[PDB]
Amino acid sequence: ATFEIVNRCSYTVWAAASKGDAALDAGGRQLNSGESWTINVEPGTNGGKIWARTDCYFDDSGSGICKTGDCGGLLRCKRFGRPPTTLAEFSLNQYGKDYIDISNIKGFNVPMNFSPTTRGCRGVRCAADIVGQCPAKLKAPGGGCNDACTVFQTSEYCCTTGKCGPTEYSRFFKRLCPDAFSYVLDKPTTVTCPGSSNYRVTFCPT
Repeated sequence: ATFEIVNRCSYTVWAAASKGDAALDAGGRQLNSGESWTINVEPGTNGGKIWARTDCYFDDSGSGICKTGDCGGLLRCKRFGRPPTTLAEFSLNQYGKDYIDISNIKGFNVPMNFSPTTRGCRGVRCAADIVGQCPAKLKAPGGGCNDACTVFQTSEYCCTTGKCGPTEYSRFFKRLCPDAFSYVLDKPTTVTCPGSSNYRVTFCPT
């Protein structure tokens, strides 16, 4: 499957793509404002994610740091990124269908649209100004809007037991972005697409 990753933000981002235990394609790349990077993701990939990273520095060997979404200091991510990270999430070729969503469970850094480029389903978007409107207690001094699990490490925010409900913090993310997951047990906003669809992830779509 192809994923065209497009940076419509006015600032550079470093895109990242991983399934948690391995890179997808090269795993990461710099995207200046307006640049597009097309990756290939193996069919059957389960639990893949794409995200933006901001305010990064890398040496010539591809080692460094980002202020949001850093994946072990690598340019080419092999693992998931450090919150806050708006997440484009997907599982491909799962019994004949693909499944896509956007999640704020690991916080929010950059607005994104995640849409198919092929027929048969709709896209999802979280493009509101979550960082600007972020509750004081969730603001990440390094940049972005943290989720409450990250900040407070409770059973209720992290849904550790599997019994949790919505919270005043999850409801903030849900208000700003109804079509993204706001906590682990949120009413799903997953879209079913045809198996082997292709996609575009756009940072700062609006």
